[PDB]
Amino acid sequence: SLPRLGEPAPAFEAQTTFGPVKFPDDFKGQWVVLFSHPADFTPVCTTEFVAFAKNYEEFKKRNVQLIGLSVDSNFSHIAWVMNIKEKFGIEIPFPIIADHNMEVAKKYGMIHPAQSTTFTVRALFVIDDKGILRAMIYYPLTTGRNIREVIRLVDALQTADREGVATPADWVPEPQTWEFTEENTKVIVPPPTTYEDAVKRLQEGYECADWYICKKKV
Amino acid sequence: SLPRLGEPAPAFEAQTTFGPVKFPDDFKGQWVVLFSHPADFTPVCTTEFVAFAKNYEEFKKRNVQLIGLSVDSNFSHIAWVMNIKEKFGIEIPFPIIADHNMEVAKKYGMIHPAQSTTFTVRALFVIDDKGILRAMIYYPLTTGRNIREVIRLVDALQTADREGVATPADWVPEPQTWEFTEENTKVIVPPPTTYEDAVKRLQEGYECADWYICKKKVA
Amino acid sequence: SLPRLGEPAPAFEAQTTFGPVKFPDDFKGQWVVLFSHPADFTPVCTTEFVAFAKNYEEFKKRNVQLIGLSVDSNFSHIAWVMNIKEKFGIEIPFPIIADHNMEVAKKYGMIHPAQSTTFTVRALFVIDDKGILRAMIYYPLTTGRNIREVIRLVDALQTADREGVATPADWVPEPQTWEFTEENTKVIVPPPTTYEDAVKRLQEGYECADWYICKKKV
Amino acid sequence: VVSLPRLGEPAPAFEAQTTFGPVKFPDDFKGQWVVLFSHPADFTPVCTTEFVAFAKNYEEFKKRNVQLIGLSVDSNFSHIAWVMNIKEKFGIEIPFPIIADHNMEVAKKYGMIHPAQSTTFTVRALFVIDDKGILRAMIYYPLTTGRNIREVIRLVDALQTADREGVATPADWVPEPQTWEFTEENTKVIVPPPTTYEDAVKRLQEGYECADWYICKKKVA
Amino acid sequence: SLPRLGEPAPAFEAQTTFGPVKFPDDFKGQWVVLFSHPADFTPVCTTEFVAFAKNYEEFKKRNVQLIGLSVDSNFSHIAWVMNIKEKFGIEIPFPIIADHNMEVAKKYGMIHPAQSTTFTVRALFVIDDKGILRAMIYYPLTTGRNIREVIRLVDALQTADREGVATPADWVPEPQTWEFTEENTKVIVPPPTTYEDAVKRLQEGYECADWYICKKKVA
Amino acid sequence: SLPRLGEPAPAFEAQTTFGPVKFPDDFKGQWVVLFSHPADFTPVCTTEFVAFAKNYEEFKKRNVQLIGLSVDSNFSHIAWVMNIKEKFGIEIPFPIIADHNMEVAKKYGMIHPAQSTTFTVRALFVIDDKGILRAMIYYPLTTGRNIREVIRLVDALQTADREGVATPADWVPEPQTWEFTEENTKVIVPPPTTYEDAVKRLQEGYECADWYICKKKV
Amino acid sequence: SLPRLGEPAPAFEAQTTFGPVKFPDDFKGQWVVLFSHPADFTPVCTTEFVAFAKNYEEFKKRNVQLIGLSVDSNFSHIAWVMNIKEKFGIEIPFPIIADHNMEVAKKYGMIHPAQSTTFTVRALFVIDDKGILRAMIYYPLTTGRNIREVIRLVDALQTADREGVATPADWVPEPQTWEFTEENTKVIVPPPTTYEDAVKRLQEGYECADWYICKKKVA
Amino acid sequence: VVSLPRLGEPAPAFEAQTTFGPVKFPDDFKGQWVVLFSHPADFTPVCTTEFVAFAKNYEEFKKRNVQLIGLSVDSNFSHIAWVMNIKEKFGIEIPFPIIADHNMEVAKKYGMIHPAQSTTFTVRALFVIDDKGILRAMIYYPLTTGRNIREVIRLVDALQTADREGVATPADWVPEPQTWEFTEENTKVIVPPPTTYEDAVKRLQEGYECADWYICKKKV
Amino acid sequence: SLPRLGEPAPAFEAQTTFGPVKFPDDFKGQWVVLFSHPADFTPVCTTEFVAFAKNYEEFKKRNVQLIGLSVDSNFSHIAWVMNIKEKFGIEIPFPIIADHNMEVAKKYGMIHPAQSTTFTVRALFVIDDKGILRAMIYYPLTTGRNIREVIRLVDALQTADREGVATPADWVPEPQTWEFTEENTKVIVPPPTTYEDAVKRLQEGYECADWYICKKKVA
Repeated sequence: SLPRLGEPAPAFEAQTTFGPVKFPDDFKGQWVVLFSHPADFTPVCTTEFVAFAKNYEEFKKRNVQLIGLSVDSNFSHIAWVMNIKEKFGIEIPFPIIADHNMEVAKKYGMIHPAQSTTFTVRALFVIDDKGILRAMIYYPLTTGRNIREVIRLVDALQTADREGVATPADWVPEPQTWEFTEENTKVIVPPPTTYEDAVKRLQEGYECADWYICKKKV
Repeated sequence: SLPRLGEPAPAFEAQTTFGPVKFPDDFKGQWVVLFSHPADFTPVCTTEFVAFAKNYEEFKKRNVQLIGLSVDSNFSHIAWVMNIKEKFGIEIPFPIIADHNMEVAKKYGMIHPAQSTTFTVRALFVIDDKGILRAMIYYPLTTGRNIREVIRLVDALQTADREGVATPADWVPEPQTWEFTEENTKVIVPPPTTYEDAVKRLQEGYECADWYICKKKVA
Repeated sequence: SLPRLGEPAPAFEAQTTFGPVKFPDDFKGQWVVLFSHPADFTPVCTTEFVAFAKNYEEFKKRNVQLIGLSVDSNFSHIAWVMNIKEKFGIEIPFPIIADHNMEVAKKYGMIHPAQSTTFTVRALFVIDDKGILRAMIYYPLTTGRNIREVIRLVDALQTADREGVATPADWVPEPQTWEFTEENTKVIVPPPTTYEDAVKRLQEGYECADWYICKKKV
Repeated sequence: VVSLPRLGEPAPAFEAQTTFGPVKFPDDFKGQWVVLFSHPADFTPVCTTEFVAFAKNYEEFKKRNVQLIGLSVDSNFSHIAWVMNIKEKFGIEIPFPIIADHNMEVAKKYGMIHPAQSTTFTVRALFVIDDKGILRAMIYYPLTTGRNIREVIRLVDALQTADREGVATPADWVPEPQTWEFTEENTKVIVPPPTTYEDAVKRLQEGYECADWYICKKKVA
Repeated sequence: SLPRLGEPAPAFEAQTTFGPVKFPDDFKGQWVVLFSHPADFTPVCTTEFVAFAKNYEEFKKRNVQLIGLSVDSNFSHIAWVMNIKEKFGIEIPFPIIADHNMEVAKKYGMIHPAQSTTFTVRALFVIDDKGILRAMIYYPLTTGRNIREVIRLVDALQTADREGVATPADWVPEPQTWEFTEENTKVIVPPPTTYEDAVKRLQEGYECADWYICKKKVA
Repeated sequence: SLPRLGEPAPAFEAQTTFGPVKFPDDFKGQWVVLFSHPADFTPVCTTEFVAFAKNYEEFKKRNVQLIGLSVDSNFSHIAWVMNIKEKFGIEIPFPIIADHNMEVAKKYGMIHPAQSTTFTVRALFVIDDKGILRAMIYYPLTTGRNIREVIRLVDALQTADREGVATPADWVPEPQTWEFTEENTKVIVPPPTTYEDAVKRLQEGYECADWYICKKKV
Repeated sequence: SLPRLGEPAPAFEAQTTFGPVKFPDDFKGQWVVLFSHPADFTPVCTTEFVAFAKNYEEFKKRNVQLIGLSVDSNFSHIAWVMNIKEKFGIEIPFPIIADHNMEVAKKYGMIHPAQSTTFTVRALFVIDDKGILRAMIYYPLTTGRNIREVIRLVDALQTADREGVATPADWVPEPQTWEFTEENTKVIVPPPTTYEDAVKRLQEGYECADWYICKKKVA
Repeated sequence: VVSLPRLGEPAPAFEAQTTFGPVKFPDDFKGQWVVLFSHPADFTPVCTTEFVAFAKNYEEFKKRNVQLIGLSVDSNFSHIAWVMNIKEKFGIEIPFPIIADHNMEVAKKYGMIHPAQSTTFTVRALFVIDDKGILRAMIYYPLTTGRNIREVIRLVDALQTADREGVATPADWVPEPQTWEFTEENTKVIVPPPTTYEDAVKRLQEGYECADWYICKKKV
Repeated sequence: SLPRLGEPAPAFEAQTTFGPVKFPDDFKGQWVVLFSHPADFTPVCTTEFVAFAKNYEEFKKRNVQLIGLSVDSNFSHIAWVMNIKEKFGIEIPFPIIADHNMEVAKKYGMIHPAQSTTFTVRALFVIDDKGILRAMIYYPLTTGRNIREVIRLVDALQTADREGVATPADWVPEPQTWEFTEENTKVIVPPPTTYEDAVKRLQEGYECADWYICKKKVA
């Protein structure tokens, strides 16, 4: 079903890479960006986690707790975070929910069967300091999210609350430039789904940080 | 429910690290050892996978297809197989089922809620070349299995079928000795459950091949 | 149905060769290996009872109470224990439940109708000192169990509880050797099912301790 | 349940394993009279004395075209072991089949389970069935009390004479004058069998006349 | 249904040749042999009543109350006892229940429709001094009972209770001989069912004490 | 329920002292006087059977088939007829139904529970040559019937049919006198209900033809 | 339904030629002969009423209250009693119930539809001094009753109660003779059913006291 | 129920016994007008005066093609006895049939039973039914109150005139000028009839003008 | 359903040409003649209202309150009374109920659908001083009522109550003659049902007091 804007975010308790969480009660007084990703050790997800990690202080100074979610186990989460540290030198600084039985995913409408009957889509929810769902995004499995738009959305909602205003199309709090570089143009090869293919993938001439994350340009 | 001995093993189609499988149709004419493990990147499971892999030729010459299973995705499975290869020098030579939605696990009674509502226990099923369930074991999350007993069980079942006999307690096909060394006495530290604990775990002085698999001896 | 690992072992009261038992109330503070056998006066079962009996001190020193079970009467049980003492020189030192109406067997999933609608399979259950089911095995009618693996399983479970550890594949508490001899290679002739065949069986040239237990090599 | 089998109607049909192989009852014994009887448990003492008495009278039943067949809830392997035991301890080989009614299905069809007697064992039920498979007469004795084998023979004679001659038979009828002798040996009573292994070991040390742990006799002062 | 061994004998109130009875309450403290017979003025029945009457002291010294039962009226019962006294010189010394509407018969499983939808079979029940049903037999309409086996059964049950023992096959309390004479070989002609046949029956060459009880011998 | 005047008499098949009967198939073309009596070997009943037997030719010349009925067996019936022949010198010339299970009695409303739950009352039914119930009487256990009134009733019903007339109160076909003698004033001692009382009854000084039929005067 | 012998007679309240009655409350301590007749102004009924009236003292000396019943109104009843007095010289000395809506008749099973759906049959009930139904008869519309047998029945019932005895077949309290004369042999012509036929009936040469009561003799 | 019979609809059909034989109603009277009326009880006085008045006017109804027919819950044998009584006591022979409706089946169809009047007798109902079997008019008088026979005749004239000429008739309409005379005899009232035989005997000694025990007259 | 003689007349509250009425409570101690008429401005009805009005004193001296009723409105009632006064010189002296929704008409069985589904028939009810319904008549739409018979009926009912007597056929309290003159022989032309027909009716040569009431004589 459809999570409802302006109502308390669906409550849950779950294991995370930071320990157990009571959501959103454990984050009262903080804004929360809750997002989901289909699967540990898949490539778009890795680029999104790295981008969120690189922007962690941008969220922290906005009183935003980032928290990810997939249907993977907490042990797979830790392994993936370890892998990201090994292959990219970046340590994920925010918790990831282990939603094994899809109980949280279903509360948030994150399972779209034509996309996948087993993985979440790329859902993202902005939740305010009172636990109220404020905004949401549902991107498909193919398509990585825009992390700066998440920051802008948080800025827009916090400004609206603080000042009693609305924000127009394309609003930002101060003049700014979003640079997208040559690196932002590289596309992702869909990851291998067999071990034999994963071994072959590393020999196909792509730019691969690991078997599951290979880039090229279009 | 309890899967029933002497009845066809519950049929299923599943995704695996070797591609899709239609069970047991794809394995007619082969014996099958189907076993489950709670989670990729956990230590008892890793020691079991290495032991099965090292014993892969023992099963192959007995016309046994090994097939593992957990509720993890194939992407976790592949990463885990890569990790074991780097840390232990063995390439897992048998498929692992990605039973994402626990549909196969429930058909086999592999989910025991007091053990885990999300992970399978350490279940193992010996299935004959006709797809019939012949024997089964359910060990808990704490306790690694005895791979040589799985081989003995297969031998006993194959000998019973081939010769029209039964096999007594402690039966083996020829005299033999199962040696357990000092290496087999090391116990496993329960794996870390937070990333912070996983980083600290590697600094605690245990015998660790990776953050999730640290061993020690009892004193 | 499937007994549940980690939950209290299904409770029952039963008659045994040692008198009535209330399970698991009578065994609080002791580990219990409850196992079933299809039928008194059948050969695989006899070899297993002898093996358990020979290892009785191994179980006792581990605070384990052994307890057998079949659907036979207590009078059949006593006759069988008397027969084993006479033919093999060993006195069964542990109780056998007479589960005539299959009430306990069904609570433990011991009846697999394609194996037999009248006899239990070779089920075995490890139960801890608080009555919790810890592990279980289901072997078919053809196939005797591995008694040393039952002891190892007990050791691994007790070490796990005592030390707060897990045990790897093929774990033992100290280096050791399980020797299997030429005697362990003899197979069992399926027992006769008519009195005439039982009389003829003793004249067929096998190695027979009694009409129902004849061995040969393959 | 506990339903009474009906006299004059076909004996309740069943298929079962026996010490002689599988039986389809009563179809396999069509054209023969049948004495179907039950006993609570293999390796119990009154039962042994009854099986010995039936075995000793096997030719009396055979000459009357009577198939004896026993029944208990014990397995066929217990049955064979018990027949082996009787042969060794008494020198008598049981010459008729014993049904293994593992799950009490036959016992319930014949009203043989009386819960105040036992919820697990049959009582001492006995059924005379004619050559057309019709139930003709039946007896239900309790666990304590062995049956009278000569009265079973007399009952068969009386029913066969009734059928052959179109007559009824009076009280105490016999086909020819005869004397049923009961000797001093027939006065010995049975000590209730031990029900634990320890008690069975102790029972053999109590000074009785015991052919085996489960069958000890004495006289009543 | 089948009366249950080891349970209280089914209770009832009825008229008898000795007056009204509340069963088994009126005979508590005595053992009871309750038996049924299909019909007054029929021949096997007469021979059984005479045999029980002759053995009345054997039952009395064992604290046993004999009581018969049929679906005939009490007036038919008294008439039949009078007839037995007139024709045989024997006075029936125990009561006969008048179970006019088959209510008691049904409680004891005495009606077997393939035998008769109107008459009881030859049922007999041994009931102890506590009112518990101990043993029972069901003989068909053709076949008279064995009175000495009833006595032996009582002895065996009383000995079991008194001594805490079981009794073997063919047990007796003391050595003894049961003689069956030439007189015991006479068979019974099925009784006539019409008045004309009853008159003719007396001219057919049998040994008839009355129209309904004719004997002969067979080869 | 009350059998209905003017309607076919309830049909039945029954055993009798003359063999099986099918009512009304066997009696088409004959009038039928069906009557019941509570019990063989009881005194009022005996006096009634003797009176009907003595009047048998009166019924026969009127094309009337007499048929009695009680819930007693045919063996009791025959014994009672034999007894009546010996004590009174008359052979019952009409059949007696053995209505063992009260099925006919209930069809005819012959069971009145306050009188007896096991015996019929003194019911009598006149049935014509077409099987139609024409008249009925129900007397209690105490009170013998009037046999000449039964004959008168038949005459009146047959005259009505033959002549197309009705018959007045006290009608007879020709002048006549019903004599009742000193013998008709003797009353009946209620029969003994125990064997002991029956033996004593024969010693009490009444006018007794047998234990069950003793008379006196008032 | 058939009223039950030995049970209280069905209670009712009704209008009669003597005034209202409550049955059996009004007749406690008296015996009651309740009888019904199909219709006022019909001939058998008239002969029965005259016969009962002539025997009124015989009933009174036996503590018996006679009470008749038909479905006719009290006005028809009174007119009929007037007619009987003029034609036969007897005044009906007992009450007649006006059972307009057949409520009493139905309680007593007096309506037999094949006889009449509107008239009672010739039912008669003897009821004792405690209100208990003791005996009953049902004669058809064609056939007048026997009044002396009603008296004999009352005597037999009262003697049974008084003496604790039964009465045999054909019992009377003292020797006596029931005389039936030439007058008792005349039959009744079925009454006319139209006014025109009633006028013609009086001209047909029968022995007629009135249009509805004409007698003749047979052949 | 009970129902009001409905004006303008077929008169409720029935078959019944009458003093003239069986009738199938209103079927046997098709082509004739019918005056069906009920009376509580044979051998009661108001009813007798009404039957005499109808009998005396029988020719007036006959010439208007009207069949008179009475009805009560009394038996046909009571009916015949009552007509015989009227002939003996008054010299008048009832010339029309009387229905014997013992089981009130017809009475119920016509709403003739009013339990507060009587649960056993009909009231004084009267129904005019035309030659097509259609119910045209009805009146219900109580047990106390005899009917007006000339008003029944006038009602018949009015209905037949309406049908024949296609007109309506005003209040108090008659087909030709006429005079209805009521005499001194018409002023005598009726003593309610005795209901016990003893009272019926005593009634004849009370000094009234009694043609019979049930019909005694006096003046007010 | 038929209103019940001998019971309270169905109660109602209604508007009338004299104001609201509570029926029959407002007439306690008075007799009531309640009558209905199909429709204001129709001819038979007019003749009946004039006849009742002319006889109003006859009713008053008998303690009788006349009250009419139709389904027409009170404004149509008042208009019709005005019309009657203008065309006939008579003032209606009793109330007319306006029973617009037929509620009273249905309580009194005044709606006979084959006569009219919208108008009452010519019903009339005599109700005594206790509100008890005593007598009733139902005449059809074609046929005017007889006003003197209504008075005679009241006299007969009041005399019955006062004297404890019944009144015979054709009873009157004193000798008298009801004269019907030539004027009583004129019949009524059925009234026009369209405005056009009403205009044309006045040109047909009849004796018309108004468009709706035209009289003639018939041969």
